[PDB]
Amino acid sequence: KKMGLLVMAYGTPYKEEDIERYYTHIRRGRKPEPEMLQDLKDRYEAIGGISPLAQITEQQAHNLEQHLNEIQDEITFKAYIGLKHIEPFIEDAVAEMHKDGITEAVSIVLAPHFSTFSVQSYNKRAKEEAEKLGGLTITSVESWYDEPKFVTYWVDRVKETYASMPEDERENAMLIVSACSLPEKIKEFGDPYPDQLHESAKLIAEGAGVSEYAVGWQSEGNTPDPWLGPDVQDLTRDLFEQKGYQAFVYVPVGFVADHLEVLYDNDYECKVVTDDIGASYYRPEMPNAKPEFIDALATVVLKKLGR
Ligand SMILES: Cc1c2[nH]c(c1CCC(=O)O)/C=c1\[nH]/c(c(C)c1CCC(=O)O)=C\c1[nH]c(c(S(=O)(=O)O)c1C)/C=c1\[nH]/c(c(S(=O)(=O)O)c1C)=C\2
Ligand SMILES: [Mg+2]
Repeated sequence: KKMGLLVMAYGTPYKEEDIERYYTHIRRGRKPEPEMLQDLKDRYEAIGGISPLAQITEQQAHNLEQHLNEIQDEITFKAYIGLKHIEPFIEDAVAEMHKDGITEAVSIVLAPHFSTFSVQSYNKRAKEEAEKLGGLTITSVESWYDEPKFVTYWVDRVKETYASMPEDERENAMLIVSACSLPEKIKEFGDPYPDQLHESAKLIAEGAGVSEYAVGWQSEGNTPDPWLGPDVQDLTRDLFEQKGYQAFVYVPVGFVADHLEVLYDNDYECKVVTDDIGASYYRPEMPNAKPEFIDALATVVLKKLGR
């Protein structure tokens, strides 16, 4: 049995040549002004370049198809990447599947929390393009933050981080678990996105044994509408002022890979804030394409299919 494996993600530019069109796409067609563009470029430079980041999704999708075809023998999976904000787009991935003769696919988004703006939008764009082309069906994973193998990944890293600490810090530490902020209007549709982030943080804090943790949001866009808050920078400060913590540990659980939203908005922006206040900054390794994470994903996909 052959099945397409449609792996979807937000996307990151493969080359600097694409930073401009990437950002224009995110800004819903509004082209960056030259100084904004330069600012962006400088950020990617500071984190060591854009090229490494794109490759991680490629390796994630490839490892997942491989481990999927390794662990069972009734389905042969073939992976297709479809990205929201850069080529190959979701629609081009479905088009390729159809060309290769695929009639049934399973899709998964590389974002463990369901939202209307992210997961649902991707799943719908995929299904609508399958329907336009005819004779291809897609069953879509909606959320997987609660998969135990995925909780275990983050719990072990948090445990290792607290274990590595000075004794002084362990007893005066704060866990901040976060994901990408979205327009506050999502709550008009009862979007469970904020609740699922709360549940993630609890699952991970409790598995790690952590009584003190908070949920924050990051990497918000600039629009006239309110976005989900508090932002991690304001939360880190409010927390250092209701209780004066000495170490802050950041688990960007909404992100699966090293990209700008982590390497910059956490390791720079939040680290600017901890350094200032002389609390310590910790941020454990992102899952990227480590075996333990890909196994969790394979399990999510098989569970979805009824195995
Ligand atoms: C400048 C701009 C941005 N975003 C928009 C504008 C122009 C509209 C206006 O402000 O009047 C527009 C939208 N972004 C949206 C939505 C639903 C709109 C309205 C579209 C319309 O005009 O109908 C959603 C949205 N946006 C972003 C995401 S997320 O990454 O998935 O979280 C999502 C779901 C991301 C961003 N949007 C941004 C920026 S940035 O300030 O960094 O340049 C970012 C990082 C900026
Ligand atoms: Mg920002």
